Amino acid sequence: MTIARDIVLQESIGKGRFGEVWRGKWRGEEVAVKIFSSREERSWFREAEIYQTVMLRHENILGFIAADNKDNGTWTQLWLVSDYHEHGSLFDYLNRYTVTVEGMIKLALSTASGLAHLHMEIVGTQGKPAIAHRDLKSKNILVKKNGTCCIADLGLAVRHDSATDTIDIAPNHRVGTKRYMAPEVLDDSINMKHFESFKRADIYAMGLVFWEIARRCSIGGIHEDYQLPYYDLVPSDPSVEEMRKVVCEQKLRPNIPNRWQSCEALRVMAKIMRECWYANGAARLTALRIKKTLSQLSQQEGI
Repeated sequence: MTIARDIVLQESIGKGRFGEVWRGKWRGEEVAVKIFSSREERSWFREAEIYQTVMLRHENILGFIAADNKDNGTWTQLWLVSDYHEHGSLFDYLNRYTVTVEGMIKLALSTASGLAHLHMEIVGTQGKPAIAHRDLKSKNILVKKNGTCCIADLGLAVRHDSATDTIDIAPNHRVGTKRYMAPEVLDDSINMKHFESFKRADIYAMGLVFWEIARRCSIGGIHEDYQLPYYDLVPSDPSVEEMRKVVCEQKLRPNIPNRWQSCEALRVMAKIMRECWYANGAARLTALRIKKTLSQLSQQEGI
């Protein structure tokens, strides 16, 4: 099996909420290593616990390898090892490149497939609880070499037991990225005693990610430049109050350009976005419904 002792760190590649991400080499293979200090044990353990959930593995969820410790002789580092994806985040990918219609659908479908897998409860002996992400954003999705996505940063996730109707942790309010917070999270009206609330807040965030991808879809050399959702309405590093005034009070959502109505795939994406963006979480599409719509679209396009 893969163990920390056999891994050599090569390059710093990112900073998580807590813990730094490194590219490393293990038995002639590149891996990603997230490193936490001893004082970040609760965060490291929670992430190891989520990643070790029964039946979690899916092509659109970051592939977990091992939770380990490494003692350098002075202090102990807590490690989480996972698959390495050279392209980095969907945010990085979208800033660097434009995508074709086929490219856009692959990114959106793979994101929705990963989310539907997290959200779905799988019954049976090797059963999987339903899981809500709570920090979905383009900076937390990684892009693979084949042009498909995988959801990363599962540290803030919440897991549900449907039989006893319980959540595995006592969740704190407004934990994620402010820019991507659902309206009910921004105005703290979210009912955190009902698990469906967390899945519905993830859907809103996915609609924002879909908008980021669609902007980069190039047809006849025509596309928009890269932007974060609400780039036109809030400052860089927005506060909860700044987001709340825009999303809850003024009821604004990222702008849907005119050029998206001319393309069938762009019309389907724009419709999904609007149906992720209702203020009431119960009115939103489910990740399963979105996966089904994008699967039919990919089939008709011959992707």
